[PDB]
Amino acid sequence: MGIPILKLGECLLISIQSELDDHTAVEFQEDLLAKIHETSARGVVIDITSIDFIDSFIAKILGDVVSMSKLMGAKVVVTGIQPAVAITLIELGITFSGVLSAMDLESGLEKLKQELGE
Amino acid sequence: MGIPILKLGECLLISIQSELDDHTAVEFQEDLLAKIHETSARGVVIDITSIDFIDSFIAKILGDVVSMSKLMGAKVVVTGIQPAVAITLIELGITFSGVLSAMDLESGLEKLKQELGE
Amino acid sequence: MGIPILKLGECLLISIQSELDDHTAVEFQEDLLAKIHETSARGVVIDITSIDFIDSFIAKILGDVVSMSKLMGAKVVVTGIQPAVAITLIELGITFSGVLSAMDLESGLEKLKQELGE
Amino acid sequence: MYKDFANFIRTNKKDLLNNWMNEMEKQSDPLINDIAKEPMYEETSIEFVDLIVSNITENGSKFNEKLDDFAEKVVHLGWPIHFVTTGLRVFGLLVYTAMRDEDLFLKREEKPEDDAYYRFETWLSSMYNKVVTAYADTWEKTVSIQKSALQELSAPLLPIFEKISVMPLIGTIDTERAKLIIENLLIGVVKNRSEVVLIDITGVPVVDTMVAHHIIQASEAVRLVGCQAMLVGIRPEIAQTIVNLGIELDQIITTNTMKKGMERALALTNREIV
Repeated sequence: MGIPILKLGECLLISIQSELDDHTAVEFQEDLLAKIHETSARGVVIDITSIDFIDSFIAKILGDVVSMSKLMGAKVVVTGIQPAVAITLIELGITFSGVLSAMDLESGLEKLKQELGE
Repeated sequence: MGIPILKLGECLLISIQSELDDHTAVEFQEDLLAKIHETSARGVVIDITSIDFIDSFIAKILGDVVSMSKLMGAKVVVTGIQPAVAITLIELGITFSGVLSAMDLESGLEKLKQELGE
Repeated sequence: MGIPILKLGECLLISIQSELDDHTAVEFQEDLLAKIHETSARGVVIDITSIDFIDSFIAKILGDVVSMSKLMGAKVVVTGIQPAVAITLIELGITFSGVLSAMDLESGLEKLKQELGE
Repeated sequence: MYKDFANFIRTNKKDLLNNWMNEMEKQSDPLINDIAKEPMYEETSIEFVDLIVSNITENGSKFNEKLDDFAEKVVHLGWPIHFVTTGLRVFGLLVYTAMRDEDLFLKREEKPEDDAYYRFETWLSSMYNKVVTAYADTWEKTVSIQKSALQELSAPLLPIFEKISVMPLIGTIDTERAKLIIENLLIGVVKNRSEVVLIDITGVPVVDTMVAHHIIQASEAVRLVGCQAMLVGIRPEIAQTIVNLGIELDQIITTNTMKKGMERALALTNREIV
């Protein structure tokens, strides 16, 4: 309902619009894992534009997703994690969070395309 | 006695045939360090094939020897640490220990030759 | 236990560190022959640098080993035979000892490489 | 003594036939009726109970072999230790009833005593002990051979390509299977020289914490020998467990499936792609 999994090219695209804490987090986890296991796409792309407030649980779950689908293919968190949520992610979810693309989904798609082409 | 330093091709080859803990550790580390300082060799190659038993002592001694050799030049454990001692090395002496050469001494010579040719 | 036979490029390397009578000579010849038989190497390299005193018996053993290996593969006494041991080896064990470098291991290794590559 | 015991078994056989018709009702009536007819089961029972004491008071090898055959026949027929125990219980019941009715013991006396009265039960227990001794031999042998087969089948490293050693594991890996996997993988990579070892995790239903830890340690040990370990085809539940272990997860290079794992391994061996 809130997890619009899109497949385009040799990639995978996701947009996040729920910002709920537990239920949406776990359902997104399970849906993303099931989709990436079902269809084999080397690069998966995640959007965090809509979100402006994240607690510890979502940050940990997002880092968990990064590790999750990094165990089967490269990825980019294309959308620039907003300043408040970026700070919260740093202070709690201490990691590099994979490859990033800073708010330009065209830039993230281009980066993933050039990484897969080579 | 039991520390056969060999010099060839601006490199250094060393071999272990003692299989004991104390004097092997101390004499080996001091002799290898003394030679690698005395003769300037970019890459030193070590032997573990004969060894079939390793405790924490020899494991940490080998780790320190690799660290010091890296502090003076390229280092490689050319022969694969045997499984019975590979498990012991990985449980306690958790280190990458330079580069490896899959139990083939000639393979390690080729690797160091190509790494020093650049 | 004190004879680290090494393999590299389908060649063979020897290292002698201590002199002894009636044990080291016989064990050394037997081990070298067994090794060169089980693993086929068309060039074997022997070391004498460490030793500084040879009587008639060791000199004859080394001459017999040189002819022995020449019966199935080219060999070299690569290491500088020191003046005292050189004089004794001439004086009692009269043999040209095959192709020899007797400067350092690198020179003889290069000579064997250039003589076997052709 | 076994002679007069057989002379009384000549009627204890009819007593046991009454016992069989009494016991067949309580347990698996349709199954027992369908698998074997009543007269054949009765004659098998009388053969089993009549020639046991036909030897001279010591033992019999031919009837020992016949008892082993009876044990395996009743194992295959669907009579486990519980059914034979119920049979022994009803044997005792009907022997007691016959003792109350027939009252013809072994030793000739106007009023016999407890000696033969309990020697009957001792001989019954001896026969049951022999039966249960013959019961478990085939089961233990087949358990052993199945254990050996599962021990050998868990770690097939035989699939081998040029400079590649693909290792598929598909069963549910427990402690013993994890130790077997690590041992066989290390010994095989020692014996057969390789550069890339593909561990096919696709197939395992559940991996707990320690099995995942030992798999990661297997990958690290293979790296330490000098061969890249490509953990290929991991499934999201196993990823759940592996990351929840909390260990570092950057040294392992994973892959969606062997289809592209093979070509990436060939990419590592730059000129081996052709």
